[PDB]
Amino acid sequence: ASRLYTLVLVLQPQRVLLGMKKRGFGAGRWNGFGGKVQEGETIEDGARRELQEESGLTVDALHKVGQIVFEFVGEPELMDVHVFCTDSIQGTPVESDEMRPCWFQLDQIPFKDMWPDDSYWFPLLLQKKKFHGYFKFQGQDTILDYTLREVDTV
Ligand SMILES: CNc1cc(N2CCN(C3COC3)CC2)nc(N)n1
Repeated sequence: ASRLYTLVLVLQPQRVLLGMKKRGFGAGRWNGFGGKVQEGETIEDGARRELQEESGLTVDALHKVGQIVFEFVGEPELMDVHVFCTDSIQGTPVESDEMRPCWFQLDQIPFKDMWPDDSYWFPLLLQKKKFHGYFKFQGQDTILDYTLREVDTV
């Protein structure tokens, strides 16, 4: 049993957009934009919805780039995160109640202030490789097990 989540990375030739999560799960960490997928919407619809809610941005096309499954010790539901990237965005990002957006140069990604798993799979995203990952967490800071592979179909 798993629950569906989205994650959107706006990746342009020299920069990537991240948001500082201001409240809730993962507050205090930079991340892409996203959240739970709702009943009645497709995964990609939910990714666009969360991007708009969290940054005001809309997008022409979202591309599937990864899937990451998370186990949190003691939590019954696996988190199934579908990761999307886009290069063309519509609008200028603006702060929301959940997210403070900032562009980062591709050699200045703030890994120490991101989810620890990003350090493993974010390079593959920047290298335009598609990937499947699995990370088992104890709490929010400690990776106990993980797998990571490149795939041809996300
Ligand atoms: C547990 N490791 C994670 C999890 C994660 N997501 C889970 C939570 N999710 C939504 C819950 O509100 C945002 C955002 C993506 N993103 C990243 N980069 N790493």
